[PDB]
Amino acid sequence: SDLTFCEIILMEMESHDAAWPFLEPVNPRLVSGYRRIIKNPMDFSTMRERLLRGGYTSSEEFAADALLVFDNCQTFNEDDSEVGKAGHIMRRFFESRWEEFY
Ligand SMILES: O=S(=O)(N[C@H]1CCNC1)c1cccc2cnccc12
Repeated sequence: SDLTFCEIILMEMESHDAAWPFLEPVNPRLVSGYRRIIKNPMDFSTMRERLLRGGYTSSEEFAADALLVFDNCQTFNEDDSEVGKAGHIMRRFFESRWEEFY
């Protein structure tokens, strides 16, 4: 039942308007300084790979990766950058949906 909501909310974040910065890993060959500043990158496809393969034990583990996406987003991107402003839309969305199941 737990991982059924994670399926719903990852589906909902994967198809969200604001999801475009987070759908695929950051390419550090293209984003100068990313490799150095972000110790543990995370993106929605890696969570999808991990969920489909079954690599989540609970909803907490799933939610940690989701929050690491947005924690990384705020570390690397200015709150008013385009990725930044998208990041806040996604984080608020995730925070909300998560709380209206738990
Ligand atoms: O959205 S990006 O344009 N690239 C996306 C598309 C390809 N994989 C990631 C981008 C550019 C610069 C910094 C970023 C930091 N976090 C996420 C995305 C960032």
